[PDB]
Amino acid sequence: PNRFDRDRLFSVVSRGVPEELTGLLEYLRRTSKYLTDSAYTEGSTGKTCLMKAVLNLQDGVNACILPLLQIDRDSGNPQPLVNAQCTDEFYRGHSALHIAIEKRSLWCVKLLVENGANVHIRA
Repeated sequence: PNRFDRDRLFSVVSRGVPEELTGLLEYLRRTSKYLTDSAYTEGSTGKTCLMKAVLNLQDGVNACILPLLQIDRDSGNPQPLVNAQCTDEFYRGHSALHIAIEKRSLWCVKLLVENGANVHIRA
């Protein structure tokens, strides 16, 4: 259960179950590797865990988002996983807050802005 990778975490945040998020703390604190690193993001576009979480929402709920935010800012880079956007030429600049606005969900917009989110982000 200690072994962690992109596919497991993406599936977990897709389902939307917070009970499976336990364990990331120890793995990240033992590898001293931030989730914002290119390793945990898709190499082609640059999609991160939040984008995967928001693109699939069950009648406007995703309970994994908030715990993901705490495990973000508890140990993160000076721009913790909320100021990071896509890197491909086609979706360059596109951040998670743009997804939140596009999905017409004000709750996740509040969650993203209340934990720090650049409201400019020129896509």
